[PDB]
Amino acid sequence: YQQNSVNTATPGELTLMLYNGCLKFIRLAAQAIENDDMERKNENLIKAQNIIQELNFTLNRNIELSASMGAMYDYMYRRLVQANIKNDTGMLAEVEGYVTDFRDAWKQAIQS
Amino acid sequence: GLAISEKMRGQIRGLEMASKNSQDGISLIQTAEGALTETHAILQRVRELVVQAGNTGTQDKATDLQSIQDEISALTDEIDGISNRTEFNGKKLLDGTYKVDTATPANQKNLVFQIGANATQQISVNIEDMGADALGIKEADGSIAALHSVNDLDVTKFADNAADTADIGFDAQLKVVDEAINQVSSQRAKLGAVQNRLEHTINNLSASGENLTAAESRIRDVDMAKEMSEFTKNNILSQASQAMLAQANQQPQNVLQLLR
Repeated sequence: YQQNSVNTATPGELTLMLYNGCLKFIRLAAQAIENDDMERKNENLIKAQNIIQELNFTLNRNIELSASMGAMYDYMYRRLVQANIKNDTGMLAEVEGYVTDFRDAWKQAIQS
Repeated sequence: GLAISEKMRGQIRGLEMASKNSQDGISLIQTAEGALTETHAILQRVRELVVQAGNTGTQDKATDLQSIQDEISALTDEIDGISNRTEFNGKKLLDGTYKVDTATPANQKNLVFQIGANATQQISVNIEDMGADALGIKEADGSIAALHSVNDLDVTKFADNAADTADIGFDAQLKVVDEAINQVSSQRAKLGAVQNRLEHTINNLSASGENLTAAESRIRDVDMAKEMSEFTKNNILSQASQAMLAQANQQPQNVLQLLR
């Protein structure tokens, strides 16, 4: 159903799925904060954190670009944890902006 | 080489699960804290209504005081509602399920957070009953006597009793409300102390994983992160083939799990 999509995706598309997934979970968490639903907020921020960690851990550190990507992922991870602790939707909008930057840029990059 | 990678992967995953556990725990504590903030606000409104009803020289018992009492009873029903409905993953946090049990300690239920990956690394949390019959003037043994809980308030009694009348005069019923406010405040403060401990635990776990993985953790403020994000975006654009080599290294099964 969605199993097929991950298995037919190119490596570039798999990464793009992760960026889009991270955005979805951040947005779900921000709505849960507005709904005063701490339980749903946390579930979605943990899922967003886990995607950022997967991206970081699958960086090829032999490639020079990885250093700056990894520094951003480390910040984004810490900022999502702080947003969970502080119930701060402004921190979520901040990280949403960075992930959108990566996502939009990655989508252009995988064109060819 | 295999022994080092296995030890490191086990350390990382242990830190990750401890952090998930601790964030789950802080989100349960926040659920209780938010509910008790509402209980506290309701109690402050009840207090205003008791002060209003104390002006018995200008208030009529069967109209004005009964009308105030009807509003107080609706507000204490809401306190009871909060105490009965507040839940995290189905656990009733505020109805006394998790209270400290002096009289029979084997009956005590605790909220347990496994905040590290090893033996004994738990925090055990109790929450008292925050229902209206459990808030008010407490006896030496922690029970509440007849007429001494928020559920027993009846401001129509002010019409026929001086303010210093035992149990039912204005002064005594106001004392019930003020003791209830102090008890809810105390419970909120105790949960806040747990939240502070969990925050420190989570931040230590994050820092430990960063040191273990040699993360670049130098970005420490919003404006710097914004600047570095624009830099990284531009380099993904300008070096697309390098970006693919750097990042396009996931396994499909991991991606499926992460998108659930």
